Amino acid sequence: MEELEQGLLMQPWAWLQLAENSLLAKVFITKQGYALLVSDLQQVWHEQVDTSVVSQRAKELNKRLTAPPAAFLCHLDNLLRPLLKDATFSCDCVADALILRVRSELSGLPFYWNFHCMLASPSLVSQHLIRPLMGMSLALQCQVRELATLLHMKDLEIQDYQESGATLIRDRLKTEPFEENSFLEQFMIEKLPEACSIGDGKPFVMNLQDLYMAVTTQ
Amino acid sequence: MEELEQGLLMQPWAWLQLAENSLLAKVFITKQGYALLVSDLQQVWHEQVDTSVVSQRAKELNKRLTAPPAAFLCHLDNLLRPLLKEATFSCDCVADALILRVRSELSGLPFYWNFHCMLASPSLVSQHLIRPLMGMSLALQCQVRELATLLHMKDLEIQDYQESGATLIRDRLKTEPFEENSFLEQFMIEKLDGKPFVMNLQDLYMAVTTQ
Amino acid sequence: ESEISQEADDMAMEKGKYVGELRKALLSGAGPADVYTFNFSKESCYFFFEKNLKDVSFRLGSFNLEKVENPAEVIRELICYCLDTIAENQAKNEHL
Amino acid sequence: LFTNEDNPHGNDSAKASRARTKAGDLRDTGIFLDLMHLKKPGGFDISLFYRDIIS
Repeated sequence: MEELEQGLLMQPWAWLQLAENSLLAKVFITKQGYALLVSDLQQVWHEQVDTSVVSQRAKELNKRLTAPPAAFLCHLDNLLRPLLKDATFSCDCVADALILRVRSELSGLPFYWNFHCMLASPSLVSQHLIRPLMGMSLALQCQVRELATLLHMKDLEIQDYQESGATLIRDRLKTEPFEENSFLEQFMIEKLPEACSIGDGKPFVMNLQDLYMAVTTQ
Repeated sequence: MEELEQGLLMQPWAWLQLAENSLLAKVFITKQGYALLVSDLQQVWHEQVDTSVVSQRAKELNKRLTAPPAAFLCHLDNLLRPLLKEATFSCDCVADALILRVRSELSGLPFYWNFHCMLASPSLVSQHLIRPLMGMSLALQCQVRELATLLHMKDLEIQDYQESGATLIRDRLKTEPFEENSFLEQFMIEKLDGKPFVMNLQDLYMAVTTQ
Repeated sequence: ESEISQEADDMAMEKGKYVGELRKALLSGAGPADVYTFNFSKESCYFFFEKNLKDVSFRLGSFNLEKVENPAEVIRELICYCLDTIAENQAKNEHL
Repeated sequence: LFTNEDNPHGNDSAKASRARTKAGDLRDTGIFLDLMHLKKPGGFDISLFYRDIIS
């Protein structure tokens, strides 16, 4: 239906400010229920709903919740964030599934609406939480290396200018060719832990949201 | 448990020859059966099973002799070696019904090779391996950042090589200063089963999954 | 029969190797690349031959031998066969 | 003109510029230059020099 599987796929990485879990997070603004997306290879921690199941978990998952489905379709509709402004968002870590509640709050009453994140619908998960995989390989591992080759071509420009009569004058503009091979050598031992760290979504949502949009588009 | 799974994460990715699907497999056959954690990126083989399943597969496939489960897993750790390029443990490309497709008589009389098989689950796309994958993304992106600032600094160096350079120009080719805006634009827009994933991340995974 | 697939899960050979295994077990000496035990269970009138490969030993097919006495006549036949084939080979030698 | 190659003056820009200036002058004089495609294993590969040096 593409508003919970395709548009959810076209949702940049943005770790919602949970209270307990540091796992991957982002919620999609829909008129057919809030949509999480957590791709981590083989234990789905995903939270996906339609109007019917959000209606059900409104009428039975909370002791006091008279908010109809339209109430939560509006709350999500009156929501612009895969993040949390504090619709109060909180996490009660009862399972590895990302407990991602969107409270009955619309800048006013913090009306009760709590979550036990179910194993979401696999149709909207396996279709577009594995797209990360091949899209990510085929996009990232080629474009990053092509940018490294752009470095290599500019360094070839430096070196052929220098040997052609553009010799170095100062240390500021003294930069001989730098390659990606030694770069990977030094990075995998020095800057790998700095740049292999999912964390709480601090670097996961700035170098990787647009990267992952390129991933899903590819 | 821990050391099997940790060394398995340290075990390099193995592409078992199947030619039907893509097998991103981790093999560490030391104890607790054959810990051949295969993952076709769409259905994981949680094949860390102990030696009991190894014996079950040995006996289900030897119809008048036996293969010792310890020896079975040992020489399967020797049989998977002529497979990462025999008894090719081929498996179907189906992402939800996963059965080993070794369909050939090694005897003249019927015989097959088969491992214990598991199917797809609604919960199989958010456990471990996109954390090292997404760490590879962060590694390549920070490498991009360093390469890019070096691009910009080196291009400002090149501007000095415009006023202080003497390269022969036939006028059939012109080299412009390395731009930055169009550079980022091409990095985003212009330049951009499971086989591509596995042959793209055979080396980068182990080199990044250490974290 | 059927004694072929017993190694198929064991060392994962290919089919038809049992034919050559049997032929070279029958011919003088053991297999050039296959280990065999050469003996005889007079108690049970049974023969067996081995097959080991890839870091584990295993048990190839076997002869369900049948006891037929009077070794004298069969030995006479065998030695007559020997003498006759020597004679024909010598005739080929001299003709060549 | 008979050749498959414009690289000789495709090497130095000064002589190429002088040659094209002279050719333009001869065109002014009314001389019509014509060039033929000649056998070359790497093909003619036009416009290395001769792109607008032809009347």
